[PDB]
Amino acid sequence: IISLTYKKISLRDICLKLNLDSEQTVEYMVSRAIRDGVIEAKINHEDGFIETTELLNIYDSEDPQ
Amino acid sequence: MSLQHEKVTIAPLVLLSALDHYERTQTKENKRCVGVILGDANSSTIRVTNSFALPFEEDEKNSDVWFLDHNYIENMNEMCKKINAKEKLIGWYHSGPKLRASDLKINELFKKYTQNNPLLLIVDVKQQGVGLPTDAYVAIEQVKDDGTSTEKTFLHLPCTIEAEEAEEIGVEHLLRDVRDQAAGGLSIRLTNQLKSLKGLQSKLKDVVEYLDKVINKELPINHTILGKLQDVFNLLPNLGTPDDDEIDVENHDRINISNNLQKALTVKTNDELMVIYISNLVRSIIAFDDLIENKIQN
Repeated sequence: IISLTYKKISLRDICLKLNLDSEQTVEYMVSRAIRDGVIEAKINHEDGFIETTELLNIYDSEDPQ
Repeated sequence: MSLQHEKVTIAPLVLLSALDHYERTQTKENKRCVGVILGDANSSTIRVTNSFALPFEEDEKNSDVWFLDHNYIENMNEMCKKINAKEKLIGWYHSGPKLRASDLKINELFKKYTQNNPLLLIVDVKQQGVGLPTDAYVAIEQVKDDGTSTEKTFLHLPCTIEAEEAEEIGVEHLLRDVRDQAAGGLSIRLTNQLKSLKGLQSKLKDVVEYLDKVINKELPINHTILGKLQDVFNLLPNLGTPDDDEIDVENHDRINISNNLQKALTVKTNDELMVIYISNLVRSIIAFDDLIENKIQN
């Protein structure tokens, strides 16, 4: 829900949103989830926020074929 | 004379005549039959309408030695014009197999009679392959950059076939084949795509072994051949062009329409599914009653 609503969000904000305990914990949920491609995101450690990466225009791609 | 010889369109009647006359003048085993070809010119497109045999006796030993009765050609010609006076002498058929540089001299004889450069229409009678058995050549005298003090030569000309209305209907009445140059249904054209690849391959292979001979076996450096190959490499396709991206857009369009149409046929046949089942339900009752009727009959 959080990824769709907000494309770029500080990891701090998610913790408050899902009531989750600390910064390290949310690190660990997103990290397991994006292996399965549910969220489909990548964490940017350096910048201290998370980037949605599904950004459509898969028409141009070979995909509809 | 006439430079105008840009294209050669050829009557199937000409072919037919050249093949038949070959045997009724009774020449075999590389004994040439030379006959006249009649039709129009002083026109870009040259149209060879019809032909007639001349007697031709050719000495076996050499191609510099031959008999041709000149006088005959004039006597034949005048009766022939009465029939149709549109037609003019424009050159000569040669009954193959294949070009000679003795023809250059032969051509010159015919040029006396003709007011245009004589066309040498080599109608090959051996019909090798299913490809056209016509090469066309015209005697032209041209200068050349090498040093040569004017060369006299035969230059290849494009051969195609056209037939008249009268002629075309004769071709189709004769034929009884299923045909496969029709390029009609999915099946004929399926073949046709493969056929073209291999078509190309054979030709390409010939180019390739020919290039080896030029720089190894001292076949002359014919600058014209090489010159033409440059256009092939320059105008060769490229990838990562925004054209390539363009092809992909088209590819999606055509597959897209294919699917809608595929589903659309599924609907039609399913309506038929229902119709056969109504019929079948009806006939269960008829089958039942059938027995009762037979009881009375027995």
